[PDB]
Parts: sequence; structure tokens; C-alpha cells
Amino acid sequence: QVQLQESGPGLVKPSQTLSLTCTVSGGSISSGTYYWSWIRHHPGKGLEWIGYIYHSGSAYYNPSLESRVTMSVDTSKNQFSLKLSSVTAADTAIYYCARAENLLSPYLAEGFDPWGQGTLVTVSSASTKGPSVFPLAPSSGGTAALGCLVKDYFPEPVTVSWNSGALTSGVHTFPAVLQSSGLYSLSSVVTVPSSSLGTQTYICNVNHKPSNTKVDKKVEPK
Amino acid sequence: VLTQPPSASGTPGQRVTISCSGSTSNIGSNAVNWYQQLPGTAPKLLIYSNNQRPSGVPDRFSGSKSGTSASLAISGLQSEDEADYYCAAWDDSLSGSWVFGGGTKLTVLGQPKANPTVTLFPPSSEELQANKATLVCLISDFYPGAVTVAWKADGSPVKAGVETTKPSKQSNNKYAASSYLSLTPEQWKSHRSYSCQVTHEGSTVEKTVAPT
Amino acid sequence: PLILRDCSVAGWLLGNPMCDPEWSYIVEKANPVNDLCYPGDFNDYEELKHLLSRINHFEKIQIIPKSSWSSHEASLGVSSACPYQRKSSFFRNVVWLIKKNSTYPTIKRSYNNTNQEDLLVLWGIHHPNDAAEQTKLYQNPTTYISVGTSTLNQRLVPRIATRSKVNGQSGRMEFFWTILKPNDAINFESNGNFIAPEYAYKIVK
Ligand SMILES: *[C@@H]1O[C@H](CO)[C@@H](O)[C@H](O)[C@H]1NC(C)=O
Ligand SMILES: *[C@@H]1O[C@H](CO)[C@@H](O)[C@H](O)[C@H]1NC(C)=O
Repeated sequence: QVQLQESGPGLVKPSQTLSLTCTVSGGSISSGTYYWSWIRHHPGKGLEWIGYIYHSGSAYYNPSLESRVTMSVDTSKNQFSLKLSSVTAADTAIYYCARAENLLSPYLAEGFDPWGQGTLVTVSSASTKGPSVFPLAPSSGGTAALGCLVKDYFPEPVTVSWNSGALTSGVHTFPAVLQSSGLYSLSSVVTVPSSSLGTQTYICNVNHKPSNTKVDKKVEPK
Repeated sequence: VLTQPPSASGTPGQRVTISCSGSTSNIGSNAVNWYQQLPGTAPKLLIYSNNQRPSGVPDRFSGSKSGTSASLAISGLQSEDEADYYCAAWDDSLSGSWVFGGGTKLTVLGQPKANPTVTLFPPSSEELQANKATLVCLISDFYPGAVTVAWKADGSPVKAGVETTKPSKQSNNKYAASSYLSLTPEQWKSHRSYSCQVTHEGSTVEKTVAPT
Repeated sequence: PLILRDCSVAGWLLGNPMCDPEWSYIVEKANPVNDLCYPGDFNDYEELKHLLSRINHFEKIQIIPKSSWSSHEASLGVSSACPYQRKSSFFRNVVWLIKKNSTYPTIKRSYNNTNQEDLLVLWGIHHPNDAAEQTKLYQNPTTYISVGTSTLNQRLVPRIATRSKVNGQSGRMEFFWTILKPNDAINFESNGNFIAPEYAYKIVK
């Protein structure tokens, strides 16, 4: 099972260059006759193929993006990468890497498989902003809900875990609301036994990679 | 570029077909692929070379092409098939590229009702100490995906400073939403209580919190 | 002793993947099911069929290793028209060379027949369907193939033109052969559209 992983989500200012990297694991980028591909999903639109590249260097691009696009391969790091120049808000998207697995001709490869998990790239002139995190305390022999509120960050995404991932049962992280200020906020809540409130510690772990912000918050009764 | 119906639906056990209309330069000249995107995941390959399935894709998914049109038939429809389905083909125009249809959202109807769990949180001590106040109304695990949220201070309604998300499809095909009410610490302390009222299907639930 | 088949002599000598050492003559179907998987033509076909009569000793040998192409791509020359076990392939005794890192340097290769048997050497030319196809495969827009032995001179030019689709392909491949005499050399020069020899055949009559 070959696996693909895009580099982390981020902000790019308009007219600058978006750079992404895909790391391949479980197989060699230079093994087999595959093309290594980038595909993006603009919010509320569809899928758009950007292009793909062979391990020895030749590449083929979507003609609507060709003049701004360059890809490259780094066989020693087992990576391939994408540069998209002169970006605007039209380039805000989830960017996926993928392996085009089945050659039908020397340059035509189909069957994108596997894909990475995408990476969200936001094109904006606004500054990155890390969240403030507040505990949502449980108030109660049954079950109690507790959570944490992740306020005023930009851009998306944040991830929330509980007790470093040891706690997954009953965890709901809700989609963010977009405030009129242009900042996001979200909540994560976990449902736990009321009995354990006195003896068990609950810490939510908030990660906001676009600003390199990691915040832990203890959520305790009252 | 390729044209797909924006929606399609069926009830469990049925056969649903999803059409993809192209031109001579793309579907008419080249192999068609289909991709399935479940909620919260990346697309996955479903059909390549017009009608071939990768390992782990059952016979119930059947691809076909004729002329400048392609079709995906999903037999024995299951609740887990709710997803966006994309067709794709190489297009010979302008020296060539892969193109996608706009995607078809497939809904499987007849799923069991589930009313939402509503949790209301007051502002935290820490937030109040920072001279702000947010009430958080969390609404989860409901089906189907339509809810109404209204807020109240004491018995009087409140409209200002409310932000509510659109209901979003979870991985288990149920839905989640939230609503936020922004107050000054002073308004929070001036009233006896605040309430969040959620109506879904024919049920209305009101939750209330009060400064301690 | 005769040789009977359900393939063409062309597809068998080229190594058509769909097709799996001494004889008096060859008799072949008028319309074999496996001829040229990638559509095209085989030059002087009947003359070659007549030459392969009453042959004694027939052995395929490697004369230009597929691995010897350092600045062109030898692994991309496959086609869905030439499937082998549901994956795209190509004739196995010639190599469809492709540009490499967006470049197609001029090829200058010679092979001196240092055996003592005659060698039957096969090669080809690719006629793409349009100018965009020519860029995608070879980079160089305007190309040639030069072939020379002591008895033969070819100065070929591919014809870029759209044909009717056959096995999915609107382009064409055209194949040539010669008998290379012991201690003569065949000389190839090309900047595109060259289907190079890999395996050749020893012929004793
Ligand atoms: C491929 O060509 C690029 C120029 O576009 C050059 O910078 C690079 O060194 C070449 N790659 C290899 C592996 O030779
Ligand atoms: C082939 O090699 C032999 C031995 O090295 C040499 O005598 C002969 O001239 C060569 N033939 C050609 C055409 O170069």
C-alpha cells in the first residue's frame, strides 16, 4: 500500500507562489510507470486536475493553469512537488496529491489511486491568527458533556483532540462558524461518565498549523 | 466541463444511475473514470477504463459509456453509498488534460429519523475574565439535515450577535450544527437566564443557562 | 517440417504481446486475429514471408538492450491497443522511445553484426495524429529517422495527420526490416518518432 501525504495547510498572499510537497511512502516514486498528480477542489465547486509528472522529469499540465504551474520530483526524498505562481483567491482550494496508476499511452495515465488527504490552501492578504481556547465546563450517576471553545482563528483548519488522542469515544468536533469579522470559531465536545468527573482529567488539544499554534486546555467541573 | 445532474436519489435496494454528458473531444474519444467522495474523505477510484473496477469495488457499481455520454449504475443501493460521484475523462482540446464533471450528490432516502442532542454552554470564567462572553449551543446527531435555532434573554427573544452554522453531514450520515450568541459580560450578568431553542422535524427543545 | 499459426508473421516477428526453430515454409491465416496491435503497416511484407522459407536455425538475440537508452525513456512506450494481461504494453522486440525530462536528444546508434549468421533487424516509425501529440511524445516538432547499411539508405519523415480510429489509435506505426550481413553495421539517427530495434533474428538458409 503506497501512501501519499501533502505538506501542511497554509495561507498564501495574493500574487505570491503556492508551494506544496507530496511525500510518498510504502514504495519508490521512481518504481513503476506511474504519473504523480495534483488535483484541487475549490470550495463549492468540483474537481480540477492540475497536472502530473513522471519520475524522470517530463510533466503535463492542465492548459488553463499551464503558464503558472511547475512540478518537480525529488527521488532521493521520495517526494514530488507543485509550484503555482501569481495566485489569487481563485486558487483557494483543497489540494490533493494522487498517483495516476494505469498507463493508457506514454502520457495518458488514468486511475488516480491512491489519493492523499487533501491540504487546504487559503489565498488571502489578511494575516494568520491563532485561536484562543476556553473550557466549556460540565455541570451536573449518568453522563456529562464537556468541551472547549476555539475562538477567532484564521485561516482554516484547526484540529482538536482529547487527552492526546487517548479519548475518542463520544468526541464531536463541530464545523467552524465564519464570523462577520472574517475569523472562524469552532467547538469540540466529548460526552463522559458523570462518575469519573472527580477522578479523570480531560484536556483538549488544539492544533492550528497555519500559525504554528498548539494549545492545551484542562476542562474541569464547575 | 463534463455535465452531471447535481443530485440523484434512491431508496435502499434500488438501482440508481448517474449520467455524464461530454463532447467528442473527451468522452467521445477517451476512457471514462468514476470517483466516489464520501463525506470527510478524499475521492477514491471506483471505475477506470469505462467499466473496470479496482480491487475492493463490488459488482454493484457498473460503469458504461456510449457515444459522448457515460453512465454509472449503482445497484443494491445502501445507506453508505451517500457521497458525491465524479466522472472524469481526458479531453483532447488545447493539447490535452483530464477533466471532471461537476459531481452528483447521491442521497439515500428512507433513513431512520434521529432527533438532535442539544447542549448549551454558558461563557467560561476565563472568557469573562477576558471581558467577553459567548454562549455555545451544540446540536448533533440529527436526521434529516434541517434545524431552526432561536435565542432568548429571560423571556424576550434575541436576534443580535447570533451566528449559526449550516447543518453539516457527519460520517455516519447524521448531521451537526452549532449556534453562537455573543454578549458583553454585563448583559450576561444582567439577566436571569438565556435560552437556546432548537426545532427539528416536529420537535422543539429549549435549553437554558444562568450566571452562577 | 512446417510452421502453422493463428498470428501474423509480422506480429510474431515484432513480438505482439497478444501472441505467445527450423522449417521449410510458412503458411499463415489470410486474416490473423493478432496482426499489428498498434495499427499500421509492415513494409515489404510478402518479400519477407518468402525469404523466411526453407530456413534452418532461427534464434532471437538481443542487439540493442532496452537498458542502454540513457537519455530517452524506454519504459513509457506502451499503449492500450497492445494489452498484455489487462495492462498497456507494446511489441516486445522493438522499443517505442519517448522523450525524457521534456527532452529528446538526437540519437546516433550503430550496431555491427559481429556474428557469422545473417541478422533480420526490424525497426519502425511513429506517425502521430496531430502536432500536440508530437510535442507530448517527442518534444521536437520536426523530426527525421535516418537508417543506413552498406546496402540500404532511409531518410524518413513522419506524417502528422489524423486517421480513423483503429484499436483506439488515430495514429500509425510503420515497420521496416533488412538483412544485416556479418560484419556490416546498421546506423540509426533520429530526433523523434523512432521505434528502435531491441531483438533481432539469426537466419541460416
Ligand atoms: C530536467 O530538466 C530541468 C529543466 O526544466 C533541469 O533543471 C533538470 O536538471 C533536469 N532533470 C534531470 C534529472 O536531469
Ligand atoms: C565490424 O567490426 C569488424 C571487426 O571489428 C570490422 O572489421 C568491420 O569493419 C566492422 N564493420 C563496420 C561496417 O564497421
